[PDB]
Parts: sequence; C-alpha cells; structure tokens
Amino acid sequence: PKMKTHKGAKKRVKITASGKVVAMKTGKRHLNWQKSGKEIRQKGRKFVLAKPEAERIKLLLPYE
Amino acid sequence: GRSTTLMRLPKRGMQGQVPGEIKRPRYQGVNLKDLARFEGEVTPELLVRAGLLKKGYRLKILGEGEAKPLKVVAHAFSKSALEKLKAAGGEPVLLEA
Amino acid sequence: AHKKGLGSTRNGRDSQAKRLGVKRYEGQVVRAGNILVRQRGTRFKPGKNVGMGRDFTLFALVDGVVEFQDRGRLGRYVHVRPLA
Amino acid sequence: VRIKLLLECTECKRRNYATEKNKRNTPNKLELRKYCPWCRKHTVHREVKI
RNA sequence: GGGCAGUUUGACUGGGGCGGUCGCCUCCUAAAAGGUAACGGAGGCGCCCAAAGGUCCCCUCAGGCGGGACGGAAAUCCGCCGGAGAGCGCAAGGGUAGAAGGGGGCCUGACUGCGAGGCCUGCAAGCCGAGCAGGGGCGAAAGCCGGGCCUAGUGAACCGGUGGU
RNA sequence: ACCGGAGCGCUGUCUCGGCGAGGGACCCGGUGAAAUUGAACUGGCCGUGAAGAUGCGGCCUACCCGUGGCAGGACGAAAAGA
RNA sequence: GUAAGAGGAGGUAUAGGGAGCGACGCUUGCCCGGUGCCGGAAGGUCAAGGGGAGGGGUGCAAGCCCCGAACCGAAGCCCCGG
RNA sequence: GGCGUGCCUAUUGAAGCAUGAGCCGGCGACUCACGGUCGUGGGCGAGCUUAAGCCGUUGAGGCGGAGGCGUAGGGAAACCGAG
RNA sequence: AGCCAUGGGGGAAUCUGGGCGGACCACCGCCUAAGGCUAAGUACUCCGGGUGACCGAUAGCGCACCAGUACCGUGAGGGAAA
RNA sequence: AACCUGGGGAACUGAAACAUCUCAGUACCCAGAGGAGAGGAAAGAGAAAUCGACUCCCUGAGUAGCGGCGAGCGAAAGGGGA
Repeated sequence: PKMKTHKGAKKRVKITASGKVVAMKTGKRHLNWQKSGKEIRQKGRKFVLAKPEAERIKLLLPYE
Repeated sequence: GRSTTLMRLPKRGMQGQVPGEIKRPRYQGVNLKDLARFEGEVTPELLVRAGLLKKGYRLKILGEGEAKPLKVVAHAFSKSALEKLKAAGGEPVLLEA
Repeated sequence: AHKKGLGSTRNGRDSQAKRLGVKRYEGQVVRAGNILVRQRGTRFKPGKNVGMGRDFTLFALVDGVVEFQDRGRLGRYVHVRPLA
Repeated sequence: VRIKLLLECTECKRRNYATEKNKRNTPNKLELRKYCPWCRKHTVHREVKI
C-alpha cells in the first residue's frame, strides 16, 4: 500500500506548473579545456520531453 | 539496460544532510484582490480560520487587484503590496512587540 | 565437413551519416537562421542576404525567398530575395 | 592529451578564470597572455596548476 | 589461507568453440534528394598547434622545355609556355589561387553574459549562427575576430579532489 | 574367471541342414489384464503439398467378417533429446 | 569440538601422523629459472602502537577539542644461500 | 450424383508424418486491499472533504475541521514575488 | 557523525560533580543517570454466545458420516474415501 | 490455538547478474512470563522563555533522511482522540 515516490526523480528534475518535466542538460564534469565557452554557456539548463511523462508518474505523491 | 535515462544530473542544492532540515519560518502569499472580496480587517488566525492560508507559518502581503481601505495583520510585505496600502490602507508587522 | 582455414577481413566500417544537401530549395520562405544548404565543400557559395559559417553552410539572413544562381567562372550560388 | 598537458588561466590581484590548453616540447615556461576578467577589464593571466 | 563459503566466469556468430570483431572519420555497394543492411569492398582517429590562431599590406604553385660553377632525372637560380593537376598538419572525399595556400607586422575573440531562428533527431547527445550588451585586437578605413579549409582526435551519471562565493 | 597370436584333440560354430522329445503356441470348459487410444467408413501406384500421405489431385485395383501366421509402414508405442 | 575434552596412548623416535611408488632382482642421470619448502642477530617496504616538532579551531582569557612531522614501530613479501 | 485436407496449440507456413485430448461428469484461471492516472454519473463550488474516536442504532444515523487537496510561482539556497 | 545501549583496555567527582540540545568550542537553556515495583488504554482466539447479499457433501475445517481412523512409511510424516 | 518479553537466526528472492544493500531481525531454535505481555516517573523532549509517566489508533508522511545516492529502506517533535 502507498506509493514509494522516487528520491532520485525529484533529486534531479522538476515538473513545471504545466505537467512539463524540466531540468538538466547532460555532459559537463569531464568536458572542459577544449570546451568552447559557447557550450559551457549552453550547459546552463535544458528542458526534456516525451518519456518525461512516465517521469511525471515517477514522483507522484508530492509532485514537485 | 542503459542508464535508465538516469543520465540526467542532480542540482537540487544543499538537498539534505542529517540534522534534519531547518524549521525556519516560511511565508504564505496573499493576493489583495482576495482583499477586496473580504471585508473588515485581516489577521493571521483569520485567514487560517478562513480558507486562504492555514498554518502557513506566517503571511506575506502581495498580489494584484483592486485596493480598498481597511487594515490587515501582516507578517511580510512585497513592495507592490506596500503600494495598495498606500491607496488608503494600513498594516502591522511581526507582532509579539 | 572439414572446417580448416578461412581468410578473415579488416574492412567493414562506414559512418553515422549525417544528412547533407540543399535543405531549403527556392520559392521557400525563411525567418532568418534557417539553413538552406548543408555541404562539405563550397558547392553552393553565399548569395544575397545569405551567410556562411564554419561548416560551409548557406543559411538565411532575412525574411524572404530562396533564389538559385549559377556563375560558370565563379561557382554556384543560393540567395534570399528581400520580400519587403 | 596528457603529456602535452592541459591548464587553466588565472588573473592577478586575486582570481578570474578561463579554460584552455598547453604544450611543453616547445621551450615554453610561464604561459602568459591576455584575456578578460569577470569583474573589471582586460588583464594578463598566468599559467597555473592542473 | 581452495581448508571452506557466496558469486562472477560477456555479446554478435550462415549451429558453438576458434579467430575476426565491439566506438568514432572518409569512399564504394547506396538504386540521380533522405536514409539503408550483410563475418560486403578499400583505408583511417584515440593526435596535434602558441602559432597551425584574428586581422591588415603583399606574393602564386605543380609541371614541361630552352641556358648554366657544384650540381645533376632531383638541391640553386636565369627565361618562356602552363588555371589548379602543388601545397592545402595526419585516412578519405568534397572543396581551394576572385586562397584556405605562402611572407612579414601587430596581437591574443583558444572572450564573458546570452542567444533568434535552424540542421539532425525514439530519448539523451551532437552540429549551424546573425544579432545585442560589455570590454577589447587588427586595419585610415569599409570590416572581420565567440580558434583551426571541412567532416575523426572521444566519455551520461553516480564518487571525490581542486581554486573560489 | 583380466587383453592379443598360434597349434593339437574334439565338435551341428559352419558346409547345411534332416529328424525326434517335452513345455508353449492351436481347439474345448472356468477365470480373465496391461501400456496405447482425436475420430474412423483406414488399399496400391504416380504426382503433389511445411520437403517422408489411406485422407489432396491423377489413375488403377478392391464382393462383407475373420483365424493361424509374417513385421514394410502407420515418421510404430516407451523416455516433454542424455 | 565453540569449549571441557575425546582419540593418538596408558603408545614415547626401532615410535605416531602425511605423501609418493609398490614382491624379489639390475638401476635411478642432468638443471634451483619460476614455485613450494629448510635456514639467516644486516636490510628494502609495510599495521596498530609510541612519541610530539610545527599547526588549526574556539573562547576576554585560564582552558577544552582536532591534524599530524623526526625517529621508534612485528609477522608478511622482497633479500642471502641451501 | 454435384461438392469438401478433423480440433487446439504452435507457425514464415498445418490436413499434416509437430503439438495435447480414449469417452463422459463434476472442479478448474483476470480478485482484492491501499496509493496512483485518466474518463465518466454526481454534490458543492473559490473552495471542497474529514481520519481515529464520542453518542446512537439492531441491520439507523449523527457528532466529530485534528488532518488533506485547492489559492503563485520562480531559485540550489537565503529570499523575492506575477515575477 | 552525535544521542541511546556495550565487548577490551585506560580510569573520576556529590552540586564550581555533573549527561544532553548531532563533530568541536564559547555561551544559553534542559534533565539528575550508573537500584527495584506500577492498573488501565493494546494484542490473541482454545473457548461461550450472537450475526452473515457465507458453503452446500468434489463446495465448506483435511473429516457433516465411527478421523487424526483405514491405509502408506524405518521414523519424522503424509493422509483419505463414505 | 494464537497472541507476548528476551538470547540466538538464515536462504531463496529484490537489486533484472553479484558481494554493499535486499528479503529480515521475517521463517525457525531456545528460554521464560500471562490473561496478558513488555513498557513505564524523563541525566527525556524541542526552540516556543513551549512541553510535562508508559503504551494503542488517526495524523504528520512516504514527509526529515538513510542509500552500489541503485533496488529501495523509512523516522521523531507537533495536532486529534484512547
């Protein structure tokens, strides 16, 4: 009984007030040196969509 | 099989510890177009006894709408909220003083 | 059945081939920023209000119409008529 | 790649940064050349650490 | 420390072992866009450069023949014909002098804060760029500069080191 | 009483089999079961078709039920391939 | 066997445990590289422990707590030979 | 006499010489509890609803606002706020 | 990385002793350990009653009936049929 | 018959494999107490100068966190009743 609500799920991503799961761009922790500041600047945020629906099912109980 | 799209990375910041987390007072937002609809005065318990707050620690006045004269009992204040209480309205603060 | 020797290989390889060519042909409207040609060389040199970048790409500079061009002793060209 | 080594550049008067690369075989010692700081305006930047 | 215990001890594969192979770049198959398979046909990357980078003034190669101390088919220059067949870092293909090549001066935009609108696309990635603000480098300027002729030179996340607010 | 090769005697092991005896098998009275079983009104040939046919086509053959007997087949039963 | 103890043994190196081949006869060569194994009062390296230079944090401060250097630190592996 | 390759399962494909059933009879296989997400029949509706429990009833309901969802979101945070 | 309890060693104070509010300290609050007892509120269902949009002799306790009986098994145990 | 306190205590399985993690301090072994147990008079709580024995139901809350930060594991204070 009672859903478990995923910790990682909330821990890295957010669904904006629209049922739209939005958070993180991937790939910067080992990049660098030959990295143009262009992409470090574009390593700001991301958006995500589609399977993020299932990702909305993940968080459940608290939403967040 | 892959990183179950788990390859997205965390940036929830601070996000947990072990001495629990800090209780430190939070603010409930109030839009003063909900002001004009209500009448008399406003107070913390009054909103918790209403349907527009309940134990949200404290209360921050804010919002848009029509400014109408009366008094509130506020815990926090937006710059904008100070302005509709410049149309003809009063406000106290923090209490216990 | 006799399975003795059998001459192996060292050949089979290709490329995650990106899709390259004239992305936007003529008579087509662009809002600037729309690339009209993804090429490797300069099979299509810049036209009027069309720009080029690091990967030899004719893209849009305005809101108008792609117009094709050829100039034997200068090459082939792709432009964008204004539409004011 | 490593053994040819990679490095970051640092300002003067305390901090300001960027992300570049080096090379040893050419008689190169203190890698020093211009850039821009986060705060203020144009400065040198000296070779540093990892 | 096999005396004993829990486990591990890949995958594709003209049946399995064996060997080859496992990702990324270029050209064929590839059928006049896109794309495409097969243990199909031929080769490459796991680097490099502080100048090989940005700019402004400037030059033009390969080659062949004609003449010459060494030289010698080939170092060198003299002269004539020669439009890209040379160099274009390293495989391939496209591209290239109305320059990318080659010379010098100057410099460090191998910027920061962004970024419309696109290529590509199962996701996540990767790839294109004016423009706007800063504050600069070059040029009198006009102007280009957010690395490199272009496509290989690469590694989500979790872990933690690092200087710092 | 273990595994090769040889010789001597002996012999239905063989040429190559023939006969005889009993206990079964066969008929009569009493008792009377098993695995298997999709349903059966179940023939050859030559073709066919998931490549091996009573059943599908083509032709030919075949009066209806048994009993003793023979194992080619029904990819025969048994063993959810060692 | 966790122990107490049990066997070994009321045996005592001509004895008890283990390993290899296997009556008797003729004979058992050559290599210590790796490995196992016998040995060595030096040494390389390494644990807790010991010591406390230098220091951090904190408080008026006295003080309290934390980090750890020189050298001292075993078996083990390496090392020297058999 | 005109005509006609059982059933299921399992297939690229079955009448198959794949598969399971001798025959009949009975039994035998998509539940529930909680939390979700969506659509729906409803009550209220800027709000909406109570959990345990108190009282009652013998097949009788009521009381109980503790607590939940709703009103603002943005940022990792302090914190600001239709930004 | 505290608090709570404890296995080896080190090894104290009686209220300027003290344990604690999550390393650590200043401070500020809280609590009196290292002795022992205590109903109720909760739980269970062999059992006594009531009740059921519970079953109807392959169902329902395994058994309505002469069942922990026949029978099987060394024994533990399995376990009906009517 | 079940339920209860304590001293012992797994493995399949979950992680799509397996060690950490998991099932789980569940199954079982034992010991003991009873209509009950155990618990129980704060060297506690928590931040308000707010609390006031232990236990049960609801709540907070799948929240605070724990975690190959994976599978997943899952508190106390506070509020309502007993």
